[PDB]
Amino acid sequence: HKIKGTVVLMPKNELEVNLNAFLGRSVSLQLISATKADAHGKGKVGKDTFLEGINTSLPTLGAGESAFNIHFEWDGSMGIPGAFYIKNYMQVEFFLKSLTLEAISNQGTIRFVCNSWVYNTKLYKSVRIFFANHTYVPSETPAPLVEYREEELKSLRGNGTGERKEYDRIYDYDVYNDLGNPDKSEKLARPVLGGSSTFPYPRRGRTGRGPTVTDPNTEKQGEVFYVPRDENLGHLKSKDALEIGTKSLSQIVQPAFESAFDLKSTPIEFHSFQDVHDLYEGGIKLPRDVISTIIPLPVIKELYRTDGQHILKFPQPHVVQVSQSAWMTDEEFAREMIAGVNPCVIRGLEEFPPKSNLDPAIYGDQSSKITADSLDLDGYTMDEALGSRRLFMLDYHDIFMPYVRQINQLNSAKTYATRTILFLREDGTLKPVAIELSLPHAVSQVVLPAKEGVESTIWLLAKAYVIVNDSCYHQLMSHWLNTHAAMEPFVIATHRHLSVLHPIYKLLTPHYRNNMNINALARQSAINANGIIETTFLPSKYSVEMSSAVYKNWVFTDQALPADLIKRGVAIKDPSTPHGVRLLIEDYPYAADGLEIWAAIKTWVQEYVPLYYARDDDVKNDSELQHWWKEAVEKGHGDLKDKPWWPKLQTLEDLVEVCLIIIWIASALHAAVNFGQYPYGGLIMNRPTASRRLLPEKGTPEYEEMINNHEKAYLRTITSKLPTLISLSVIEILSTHASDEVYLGQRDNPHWTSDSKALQAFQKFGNKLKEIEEKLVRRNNDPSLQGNRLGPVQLPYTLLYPSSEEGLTFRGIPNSISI
Ligand SMILES: [Fe+2]
Repeated sequence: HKIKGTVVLMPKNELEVNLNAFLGRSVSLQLISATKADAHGKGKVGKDTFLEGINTSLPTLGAGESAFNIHFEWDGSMGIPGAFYIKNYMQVEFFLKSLTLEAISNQGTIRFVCNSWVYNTKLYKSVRIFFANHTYVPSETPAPLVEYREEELKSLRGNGTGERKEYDRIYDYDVYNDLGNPDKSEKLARPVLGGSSTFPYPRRGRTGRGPTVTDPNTEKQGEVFYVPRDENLGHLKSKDALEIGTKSLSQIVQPAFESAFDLKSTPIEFHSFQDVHDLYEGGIKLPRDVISTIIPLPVIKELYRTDGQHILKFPQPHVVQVSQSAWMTDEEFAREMIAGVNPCVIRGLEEFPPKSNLDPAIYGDQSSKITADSLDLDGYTMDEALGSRRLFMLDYHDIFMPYVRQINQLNSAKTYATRTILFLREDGTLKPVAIELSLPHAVSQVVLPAKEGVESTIWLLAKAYVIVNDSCYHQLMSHWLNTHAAMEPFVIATHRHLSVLHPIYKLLTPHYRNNMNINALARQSAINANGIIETTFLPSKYSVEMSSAVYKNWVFTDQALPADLIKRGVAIKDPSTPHGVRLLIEDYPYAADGLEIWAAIKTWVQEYVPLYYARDDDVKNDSELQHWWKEAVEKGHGDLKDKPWWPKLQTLEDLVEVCLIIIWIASALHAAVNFGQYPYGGLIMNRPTASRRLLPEKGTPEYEEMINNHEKAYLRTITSKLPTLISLSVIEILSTHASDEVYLGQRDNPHWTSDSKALQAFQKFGNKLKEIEEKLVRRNNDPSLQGNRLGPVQLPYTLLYPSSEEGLTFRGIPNSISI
């Protein structure tokens, strides 16, 4: 009557940044029957059973893993197991991977996929339970397991109170009231984001540290920002703990840099473009103290080459590897709006001039001052250019104008609100033809392209002001708001309301990996008062607040790629085409490749969903799914809960489109806007983060400097040297793939379900991605597409290749928002 099992676990030390202790009575497992119930309808529980011996002759073991044999005594009254309890009596937690049971049931083997930290049993209010890898919608749960299933969800929700501890597995919501630190200084006070019409915002994971003394609305600071324990990913190699790098950069490296500048040991400013290129050629000389702080730190020490004493050297950014000056071309400036770090803002223009929606009673006349007759449209008239759908724009006027006055009152910030007009040439590339620089009470200056004279320098500076607008929008809205922040409410709701058993849990959760973790470190170090963003980007203390203003207009159903392209007027609906949209910029790289990835994900979801839902009524009647979606909208994105565009989740089609959008955001959208940051932005001149002065007026020294030394004029206008060093370091981290990444088309365990049809559908998805990759390779070797896919910088657009090796690769689509 003995069942042979094998436990697989990793001791804590293998995942941090003696095996015989596990034997004896150190760790007990108890089996739980799925087929035989006690008087109260609950699956019968087996006796405490302890680990018996170390299994060294197991071939499939991975790095840092160890397998223990175990033998349960399980007689005929006990039925067939479908779960188990585990109790750790050791003082130290360990990471459990799996339990395998041999020669039991009509399937011969029973597998339990666990992947969880198991802390001392005294620390938990209820015993840890794990389920076999059989998928069940709620109405199909074996009756003896129904109460276990519901109780485990109750456990994951908690009661909405208390300070969360490192071993809690409690998923709940709170507002972004943790970024300000008013108890340290009223200068570090920040508005609460979320829970009001003034500052709407997605919710984040609740931590419960308690209010500050100066502001009962704001959460007290802490040394560790809690995430539910299994979201706090360990790593076999310390260099893969990229998420901790931003914390070390803020707390340790930044102060060290500042000390070297306060000491005036290095020059405070760049003086020529060569001073910037030196950062990746010969490097920068720093004091020994500052070098000796860097080289021992995990993650940080990988970001730089050093001799260990004085010289620090950054890697050469892709954007310059082929040509050092090509970034300055009008061609590259336009091309990066469809193939760069932020490819998803450019709009079609259907009327001219562009109009503002700003209330004139406050902002006065905001209508564009660009005149059609001033534009060189390669011989076209405006009527023809509009009629052929060749006129586009990048328009940061209405978004920035409400903030320009506040920003320009800062000591070292000056910005314009910008509009850029772009013309689609007959060779299929974009030509910038005007930039409008606006200030509030509006004052507008139109700047036209010029290659000679002082006017050419003014045009170069005008482009820098545009890219400062675009860099702040990319980081805070395209990247931080649309991916990281928008996703976290769905992570929370999934764990609160979908069992580990649920088919949609298994479909979705791989795409949540590390999301909560990186976000919690980001709230602590990246978007906090006086943190990395506020110090390196233009809007300073207004940065995160601006993203709340944009969230007012966020529409979940406009995050689907075809809907986004139509809403921005860069595509039209066309049922004759393979994807149902025709691109008005034919070669648009981000969009063309993205549509291929979108379609592959759609095929996967539309195949998986019908395996578990036959008809619309099956979706309606899934109580876990209905509670999941209700809470995700009404709590997680609760400030938008009354908008009419939320899907209702009443149909197979509804469920499909919800899962498809979530997977798209977490994988390919995030990848496209994240992994190009250092490749394009590692040259600060190409992607400035801040501007520090307005255009010089005629007759001043600054204007004469502009005539005689355009490089100095440029560098005086953009990000200063010290914030440049900090910013380059952060985007190098963010642009790096860890070696334990899980990419789109892959999963961390081959046994996540017993359902062979689901596994076959998943294999088909992976094979499709490989086929797509070969298609994208061919696109990048097609000479007729080199204008937009490579450009003057000769950089092939690989950000939507699905696969990648580790490192700073400018390719690869992770499953999730993992960095
Ligand atoms: Fe990211």
